[PDB]
Amino acid sequence: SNSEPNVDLENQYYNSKALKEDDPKAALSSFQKVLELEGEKGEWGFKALKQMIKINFKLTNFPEMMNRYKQLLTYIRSAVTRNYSEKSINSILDYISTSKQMDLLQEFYETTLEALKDAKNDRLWFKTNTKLGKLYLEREEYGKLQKILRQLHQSCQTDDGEDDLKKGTQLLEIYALEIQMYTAQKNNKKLKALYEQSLHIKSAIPHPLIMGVIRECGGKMHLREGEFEKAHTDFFEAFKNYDESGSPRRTTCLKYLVLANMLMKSGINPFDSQEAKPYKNDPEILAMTNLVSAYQNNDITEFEKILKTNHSNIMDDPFIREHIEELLRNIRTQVLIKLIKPYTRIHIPFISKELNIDVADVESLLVQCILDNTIHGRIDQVNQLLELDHQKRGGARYTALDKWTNQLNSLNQAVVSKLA
Amino acid sequence: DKIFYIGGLSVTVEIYDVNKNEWKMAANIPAKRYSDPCVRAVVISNSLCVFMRETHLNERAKYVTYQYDLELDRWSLRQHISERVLWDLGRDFRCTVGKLYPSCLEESPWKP
Repeated sequence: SNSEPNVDLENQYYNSKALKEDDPKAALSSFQKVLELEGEKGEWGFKALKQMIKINFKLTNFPEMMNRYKQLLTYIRSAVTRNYSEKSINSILDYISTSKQMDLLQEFYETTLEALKDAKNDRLWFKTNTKLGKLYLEREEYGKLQKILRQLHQSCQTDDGEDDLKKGTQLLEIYALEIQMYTAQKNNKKLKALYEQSLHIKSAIPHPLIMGVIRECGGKMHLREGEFEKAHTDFFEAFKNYDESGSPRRTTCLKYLVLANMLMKSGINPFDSQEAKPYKNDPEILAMTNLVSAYQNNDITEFEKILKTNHSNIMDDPFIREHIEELLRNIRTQVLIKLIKPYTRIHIPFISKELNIDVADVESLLVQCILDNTIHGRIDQVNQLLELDHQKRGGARYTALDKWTNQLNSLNQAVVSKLA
Repeated sequence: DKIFYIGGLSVTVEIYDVNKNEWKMAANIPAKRYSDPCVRAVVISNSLCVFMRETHLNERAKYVTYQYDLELDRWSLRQHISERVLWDLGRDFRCTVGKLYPSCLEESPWKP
């Protein structure tokens, strides 16, 4: 293909790049002279301005550093496409972040914000605003976070509508910010409103972390309401996104997924595949692995022993503390049903001793099971007894015969009376 | 450029700024205990002040206004309304700031 960009500009740019490791006073002068060579715009002088800002930040020269950063901001909306300029300005912002003069940092940030507003750098702009919002959430700031969210929403507003069809990614980032915020304020109603609006309008390309956060919030909301399948699916997608990304929230999301998969009954395992030699043997996940192993084996005694042994990491989460009662009820119900499947007419105290629980709890569980039609049996409370209907007759054909007999014979009687 | 939400059920002083968009506490108004103050916040003479009345058990109501400072967070004693000129107002009364003409209006007769 090839294209002659320029020879002398690159040559002097590389000469100054070599000079950068020498005394900075000469490197800055050479870089400033690279901008004088072309004069109009920059191209290689665009990178020369970035190098000048870096070297000036080395020798604490800020005023002209910010003036030349304004020059670069004007250069972003210039013959240099807004493609590598975003990486260059992200690097400049990171270099400025090295020091601790927060006043200078925020002056830089506000100048960048206004320049990007003027340059209508839509994608770059809400990327910068989303980064600022993430920084605010990391410092638990909402005074300017709310303003940023309102501005981004207004930019997403299609006048009549509050949402575009391709700014779905914009609204996705906005809702991720608001999900972090309402996780800070644990506002369930706003959480569900955000999740609904996200599910509806967010349909677009996500960043894996954003999708994971939104799915984590959705699973939290669903398991707060009661939906086990939806919560399991949301935790599934969030944990897949965390696996892709690498955020520390991966372990917590996996624990939440383990809790969700145990609550959907029907005997499924969440530690089977992804929790392998790397993750199954993880010290923070080995407790959950053992829990679900007992759940598979229906070992109520071992399950309760593990619950009591690792209570500092089993029920430590208030949500898992809430759900542990339901999990115990479910596992006890499963063990009871499995125990009473092979036979009939079994005493209650034996079941209580087997389940290592009180007799009243066993009676309540039996009543609940019979109400759910899971047990084809009935309870004799006087003698502390559970009598099951063995129904070994397997008939009910005589019932059909009797119905056939009476209906047609009455049919015959009606016909004879009418015909006579 | 600041909104001063005073009272509620009390002596809650929660200051909000439009340019900052945040709610903060300043102080508590000095009021006698075992009482239910009736707070009234209004701008007077380009200066933030309050008009509050305290009522106790088997006690008469007292009317007094205080001068509040922004950076001091204290309600300095500006003027105490003597009962010889102003009598009891009530509970559902409202307060507002405006300019009036003494000649057109008439003084309200009441025994001190």
